[PDB]
Amino acid sequence: IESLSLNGVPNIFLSTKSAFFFCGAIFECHYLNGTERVRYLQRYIYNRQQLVHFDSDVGKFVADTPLGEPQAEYWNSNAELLENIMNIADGSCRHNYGILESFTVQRSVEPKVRVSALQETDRLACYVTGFYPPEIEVKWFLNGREETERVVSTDVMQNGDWTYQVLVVLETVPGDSYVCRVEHASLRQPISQAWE
Amino acid sequence: ARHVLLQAEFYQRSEGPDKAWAQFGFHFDADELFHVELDAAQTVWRLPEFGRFASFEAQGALQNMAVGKQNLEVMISNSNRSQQDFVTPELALFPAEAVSLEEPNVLICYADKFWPPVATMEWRRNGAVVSEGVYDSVYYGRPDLLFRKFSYLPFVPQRGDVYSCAVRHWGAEGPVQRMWEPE
Repeated sequence: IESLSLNGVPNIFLSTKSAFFFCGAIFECHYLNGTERVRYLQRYIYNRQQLVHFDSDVGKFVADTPLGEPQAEYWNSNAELLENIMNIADGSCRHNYGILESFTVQRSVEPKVRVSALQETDRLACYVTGFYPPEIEVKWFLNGREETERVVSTDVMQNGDWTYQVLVVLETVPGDSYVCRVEHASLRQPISQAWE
Repeated sequence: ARHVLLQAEFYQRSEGPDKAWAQFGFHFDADELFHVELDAAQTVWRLPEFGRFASFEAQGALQNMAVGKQNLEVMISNSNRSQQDFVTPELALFPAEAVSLEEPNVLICYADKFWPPVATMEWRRNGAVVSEGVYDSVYYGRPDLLFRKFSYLPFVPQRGDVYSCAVRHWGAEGPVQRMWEPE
C-alpha cells in the first residue's frame, strides 16, 4: 500500500488583539481534464464565513472578509511559505491522485434496475440503484418512442456509501410495450428492462 | 472541477454547556474516503477496500487538529467572540436498494443543511429503538458552509413495519423526525 500525503497543514492565524465557536480549514485538489491540470485551493472558515483563501492560479492568499485581511497579509509576507504552497498542486495533489485514481476516478459499480407497475396501474416506476459514478441516463420508451412528456424523475440521490440511486416514473395508463433503458459507464451495453 | 479531492477539518466548541469536538477527513467529490479518530489516532476508511489500496499516517491529522484548535482561540479573540445563528436539519429517509419482502436492505436517513455539525440520529422500528448494526457517518461539508450526515439501519422489509429516524441537533428545541414504511 502506498501512503497518501496531507493536502495541507493549516496556516497559523495572527492574533490582532451559552456560545458556540467553529474553525475549519479545507485543502482542495481540483483535477481538471483528467491529469492535464491541477488547481489547488485552501479555504479558512470561522463559524459560517470563509475568511481567506488560496488559489494556485493566483499564487497568493486573498481575504474574503475583513477578518481574513490581516491573515492574508501575514501569510503573503512569507515568500518561502507561498513557494511551498504553490508546489502542492503538482506535488502532493498529484501524488495522491496517482494512488487514488484506480479506485475513485476509475471506480465502477453497476446499476441494479427494477421496473414496477404502480397504482388500476397508472404509473410505471424505473428504480435504479447501487451505481457509481453518479452520472447515468434513464429513459422510458413506449412502443419504441422515448416518452418525455409524462416522466417524473427524482434527482440522482447520494447513498453516502459510494453508490447512487434514481427513480424515474412514467405516468401512463397501459400502450402495449414499455421499456426502461439505463446507460451507465459501468456497463458494456445499456440495460433494457421491459414491464411484464 | 471535474474531480475534487478535499481534505476537510474543523475544531469547534460550545460554552454552556462546555464541550469540544473536532474532525479530519479526506473526501472525493461528494463521498468520504476516510476520517481520523482524533482520540484514538486511527485512520477509519469509509469502505474496507480503501485500506487495502492505500494508507494514511493518522497522527498527521491530530497534529493538524492542534493547529486548528489554536487557530480557533485566536479567531475567537480577533472577532470579539463573534457568533452566528444555528440552522436546523432537514431529513430524508429512503431505502438503499429496491424493497423486496424478506430481503435484507438498508434504510438511509440523510440529515442535511444544518449548522453547527453536531447532530445525533435515533432509529425506531414500530416505535421501539433499534441500534444493532447502525452506522453513522461523520459530518460532510457543503459549499454554503452547512453540513450533512448519513445514518444507516440494516433491516428486513415486512408489511406494516414503520421506521423512524429522529435527529437531535445541538441547541434544538426538539428532535426532527421522519417516518418510512416499505411499500
